[PDB]
Amino acid sequence: HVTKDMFPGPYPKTPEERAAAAKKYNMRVEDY
Amino acid sequence: MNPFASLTLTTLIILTIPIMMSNSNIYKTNLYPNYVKTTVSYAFTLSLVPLLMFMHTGQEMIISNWHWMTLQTVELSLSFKMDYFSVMFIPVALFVTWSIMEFSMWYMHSDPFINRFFKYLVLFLITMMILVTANNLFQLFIGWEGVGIMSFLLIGWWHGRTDANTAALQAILYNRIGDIGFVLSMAWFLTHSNAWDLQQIFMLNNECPNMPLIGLLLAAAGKSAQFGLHPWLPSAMEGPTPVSALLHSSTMVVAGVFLLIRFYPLMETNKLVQTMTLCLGAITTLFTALCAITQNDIKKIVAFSTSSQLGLMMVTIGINQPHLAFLHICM
Amino acid sequence: MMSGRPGRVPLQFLPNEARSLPPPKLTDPRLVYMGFLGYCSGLIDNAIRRRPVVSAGLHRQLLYVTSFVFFGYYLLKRQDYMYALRDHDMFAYVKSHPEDFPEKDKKTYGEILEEFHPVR
Amino acid sequence: MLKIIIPTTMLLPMTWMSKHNMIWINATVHSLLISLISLSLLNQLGENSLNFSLTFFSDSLSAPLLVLTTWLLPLMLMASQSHLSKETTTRKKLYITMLILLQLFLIMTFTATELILFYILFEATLVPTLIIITRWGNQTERLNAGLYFLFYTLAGSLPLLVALVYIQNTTGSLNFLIIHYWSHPLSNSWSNIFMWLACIMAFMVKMPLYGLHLWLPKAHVEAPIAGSMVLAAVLLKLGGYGMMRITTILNPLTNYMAYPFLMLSMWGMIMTSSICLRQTDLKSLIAYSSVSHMALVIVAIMIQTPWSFMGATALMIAHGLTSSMLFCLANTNYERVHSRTMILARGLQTLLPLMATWWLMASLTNLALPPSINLIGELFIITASFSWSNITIILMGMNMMITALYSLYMLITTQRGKYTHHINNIKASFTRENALMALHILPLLLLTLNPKMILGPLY
Amino acid sequence: DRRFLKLMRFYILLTGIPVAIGITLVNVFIGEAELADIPEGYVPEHWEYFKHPISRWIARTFY
Amino acid sequence: MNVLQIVRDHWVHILVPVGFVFGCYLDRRSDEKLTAFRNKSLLFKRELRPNEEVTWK
Amino acid sequence: IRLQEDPDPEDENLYEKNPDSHGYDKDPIVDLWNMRVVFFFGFSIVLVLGSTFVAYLPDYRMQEWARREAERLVKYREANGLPLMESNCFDPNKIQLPE
Amino acid sequence: DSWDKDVYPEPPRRTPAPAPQTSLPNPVTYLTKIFDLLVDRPVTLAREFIEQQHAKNRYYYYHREFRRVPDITECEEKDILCMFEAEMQWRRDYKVDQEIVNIIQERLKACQQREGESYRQNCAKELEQFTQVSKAFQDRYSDLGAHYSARKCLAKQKQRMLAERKAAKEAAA
Amino acid sequence: IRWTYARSANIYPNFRPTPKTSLLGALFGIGPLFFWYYVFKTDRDKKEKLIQEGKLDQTFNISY
Repeated sequence: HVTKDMFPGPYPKTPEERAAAAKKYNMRVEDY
Repeated sequence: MNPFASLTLTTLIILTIPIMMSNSNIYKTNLYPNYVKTTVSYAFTLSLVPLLMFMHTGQEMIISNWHWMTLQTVELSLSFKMDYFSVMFIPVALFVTWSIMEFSMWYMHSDPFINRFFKYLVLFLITMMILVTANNLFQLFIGWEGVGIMSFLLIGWWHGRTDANTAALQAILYNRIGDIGFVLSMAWFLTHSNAWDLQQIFMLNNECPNMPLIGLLLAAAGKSAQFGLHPWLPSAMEGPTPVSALLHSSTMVVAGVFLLIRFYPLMETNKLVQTMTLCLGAITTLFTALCAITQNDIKKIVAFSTSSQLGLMMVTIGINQPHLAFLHICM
Repeated sequence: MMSGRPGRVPLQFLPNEARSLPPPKLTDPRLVYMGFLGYCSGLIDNAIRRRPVVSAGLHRQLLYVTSFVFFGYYLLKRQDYMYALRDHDMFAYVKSHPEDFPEKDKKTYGEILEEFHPVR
Repeated sequence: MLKIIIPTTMLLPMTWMSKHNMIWINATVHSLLISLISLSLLNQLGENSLNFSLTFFSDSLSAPLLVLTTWLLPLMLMASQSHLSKETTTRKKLYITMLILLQLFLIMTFTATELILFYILFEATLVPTLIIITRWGNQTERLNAGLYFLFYTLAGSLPLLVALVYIQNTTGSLNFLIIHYWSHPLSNSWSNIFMWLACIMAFMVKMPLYGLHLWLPKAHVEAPIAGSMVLAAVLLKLGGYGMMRITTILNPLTNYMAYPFLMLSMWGMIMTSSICLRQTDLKSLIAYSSVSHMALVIVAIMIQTPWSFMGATALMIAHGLTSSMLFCLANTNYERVHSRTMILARGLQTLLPLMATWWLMASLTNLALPPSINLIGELFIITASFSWSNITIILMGMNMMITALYSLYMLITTQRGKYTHHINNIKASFTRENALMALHILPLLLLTLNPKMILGPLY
Repeated sequence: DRRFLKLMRFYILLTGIPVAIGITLVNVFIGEAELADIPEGYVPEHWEYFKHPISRWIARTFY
Repeated sequence: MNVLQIVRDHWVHILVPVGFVFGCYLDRRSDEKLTAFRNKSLLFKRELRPNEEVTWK
Repeated sequence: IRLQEDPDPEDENLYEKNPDSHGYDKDPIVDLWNMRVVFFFGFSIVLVLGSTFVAYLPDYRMQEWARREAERLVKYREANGLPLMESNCFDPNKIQLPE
Repeated sequence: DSWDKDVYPEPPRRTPAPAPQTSLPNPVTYLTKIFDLLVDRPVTLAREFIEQQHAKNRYYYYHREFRRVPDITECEEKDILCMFEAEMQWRRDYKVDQEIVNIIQERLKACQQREGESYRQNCAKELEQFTQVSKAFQDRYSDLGAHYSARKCLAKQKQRMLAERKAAKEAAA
Repeated sequence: IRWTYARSANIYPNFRPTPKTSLLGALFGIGPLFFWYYVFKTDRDKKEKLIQEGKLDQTFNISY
């Protein structure tokens, strides 16, 4: 239901994992 | 023996009977609010005889019926102080809550839990009577805290409303700040006078120092919503109008100034604490009266008026007029 | 300590001077715990062997019990004799060396000054 | 004590030899019967202790604790049998066996006349407790919780073992009575300072002392409900009871050795009460509140007054009952929504009215509302601390304020407000759950009528 | 909730009513002991140092 | 009815009661080896009643 | 499939098959008897009879005896001019001070 | 009554006889007549019945007599039996002392309530007696701690006596 | 679930000892402890000095 990839992770260093974090939290990347 | 003691006790015991009956069968029917209002009226009528005996000859007594425990050299017992303050305040409070219950039978008629509302009113009345008649500091604390929790439950009567719960917790918070001073005074009196009963406390404190009196003043400022711990009383208007009229305007909120009146022999002998309570009452009455003249909610205006009157009671305590303050409570 | 004790003949579980002590009682709590250990061994034997642990092989569980009690009785005798020997030697040594074990001069608390430490 | 110990031991053969469906019935019936028998230990003497044999004795400190343990066993059984309904017969019998073993170890721990026997029995309680937590806990975090609880306790306890055998070699006895009657003042030296630390640190970590408490949230949260019940109710009290026993050989070194611990607990009660204001896990909030009450018990034992010891005894009893009640109340909601998050299920008073009443009673007792025995203990400790130093009233008043705030905050968030819209599986409270709360709350209030039964031997 | 409350009240009263009735009957018809000086030469039984007949029965029966 | 099943099923109910009586009996025996000061304390010692031989058991 | 594992089953409602469920057991008869034994042995016996047993426990701490002794001592001390209590807990004749 | 008048004194009770200076009836007297009719007489009858039952089932209990044993000053160091008996005697004596102080505080409280507005002057004797008994109790049992004993109490007394003797010797000079 | 995990279990995996965290830990963990120790120790030393010279009156302090 909620996999390991859906949980909070470490601080995003590069903008691709920052966009992935925005996607994980149901936000726009420019808002995250 | 003397009917004064039996009648003063019986006035208190009759209050608790509808509480024990609050699980029998009448509590499930629509006769419960009238039943509890009737026992309150009967308790008022009974309490007049002790008042009349005091009026005639000044009959006063302390009753220590049940020994609870002894702590080495400290005996803790159920002791009731049936003095002028008790035997005068009991009929007044019983009359007022009689009127409030009759009012609630009309105002809260459509409340689906009106029986529980009336039961809560009786519980608050019982705790306030315990507060007022208590002859030692532990029993007084029982009355104090039971009054506080009854106020919490009646302010948040409509518990699906966020503001009501916030107001109830706010009342608890400010009164806990006051309870710090109450417990301070309890600890000091145990440590220095080896007693929580009023007789030995008055005996061993011909010159009462600052710390216990400042603790008592903190407790009083908490309960009577003095400046600094004032805001909870106008926010207590979240309760139903009978709750406001009974607890937070006429009976419950005068507990602090009543606490200070109960220790007036000690406050009499300390000018510094007297000045402190005098000034606190002055600022409370001025500030709260200033707030009221611009309020648009009628209940808020009357709550700020009640705070102003409590400040005036603090003022008359602070000028060494405790009996004047008691008279003003009753009026 | 006890290895080089005089008269201590080799490979002798109970020496003959042990027959002067009272033998342990049959309902001795330690002996009963020995029997309980045997009973637990029988239950665990049933469990490991995949038999009904309570009702399988009553002769085997019984033998576990009696052999455990049998060894425990002699173990108790040897233990008690060793402690009796220990006390025997201790009293003999205190007797032979009075200078090492003086008679302490007893005094009452009315003449002894103990320091009072307040709790406050 | 054999008329108590042997019936408890007989619970194991009875549990293992009973039908698969009579397990809970039999265990509950006969554990309640044993608890009835344990009440006769409350007949105590003013001066002496009840010295039955060479190996077991009872006084006014240990008798209420024994009654609390024997009472906790049946309530445990009622709390467990819901979440263990789908388990196998053998595994249910193993869980019951663990609970019985824990009760038997606790019973002998509180009556052991000798310090080393007390040590072994108090260490033995680890094994069934650890088994319960790690085998029957629900989350993957139960394993780390078990490791934390085990190794915190053992790092505390092993130096105590060394100190106890040293004391036996130098004094000649570890017998409690002999230790009291032959008490020597403890001089001021590094040797004695470290002997004091060794004698104290195991009970410190058990209570737990603030700063040594990080195992407790893990263990009390991850454990199954019965495990949390015992851990909060009786296992924390092992540190206080042992500290009360062993402080009779630590004077006057306790006068200044207690300053770091007094400071730690006086500030950490504030710290952990504040933590409760922000806990998002209900079980974690209930676990964190135990640290503050136990900090009060720590202060009371460290200041060494008759009033402080009376208050500490009463507070231990009252906290046991109240914390177990709160854990059970949280578990009833957990078994419905399968989550410990506190704001998940809101507005529960309009769905479970009598359970909301139970919640209000539990919150009021955690508030230390007078004349409850919670308040009696707290007030006695506060008065003793005020005598110790007047400035203690600032911190203790702050703590009771914050305690009120978080207790009523938990009540308001779980019971009040609007119910959650999508949670449509809040079934009516079972008779079993209501009876569990009633059997938690009724003896708590009855104790107010006879408070001397829990005021310890200094009453 | 109603069924639980009814059952709890029933099981409290099931022994409470007989207990209360028996305590009242004992108090009314037996009553408490009267203090007296120990008669010359007589050594009292240990339960004879307590006043309430129920307390005396407990002391005699269980201790 | 069905006495065999009842006594083969609920027989475990005797275990805790008889363990209680055995505990009481073992408590009784423990006092028998702690009588070195029976009727000998400076507080309680007294002469025995004419048919009395011990003061507690 | 990542492994062969059973799906998480749904929780069973004790009320669905037994509206009269007391919450103890899925079988109505043992559930009823579990409720009965719990209530009887807990409330009827341990609570009521236990509270009564504790209430009527013979004198605890010998408080009545202590009060009677104090009354006799107060009567004797006052009737003879003796102080009600001496500061010295022990007689200074059986104490030998060092110097 | 059961309590002895000497241990629990009370001044001779002095009530003014009724001196009506009015013609309006006194409501209190009629409310007391109704009390005596509906309340006092039935409970008084219910008490004669009950004390009549108790009179025909008369039985006794006794005060427990402890003889004196040597105290902790007579105990040889580490003589466990003598220390046990002395320590039990000391704890009993401590409880009796607590009850003595309780009696005196009872007297003080009763006087404060009884004397009304004149308590400050009229209760000097009880305040003095409380001062004396509380000082003696403080000297005996204060600062011993939770783990008190006859040994610690005796050590405190010896510290007090050494201080007293040294103070006397230095005052003599 | 993300909110409750971030507030409990994600914190130590993402904590680093930096000057800010170390300064704050020392100030808030150790600062109040020594502050209160100084306050209480000063108060109790003053009390004990008063007791030694008998300048503190305890006329009716028989309960402690």
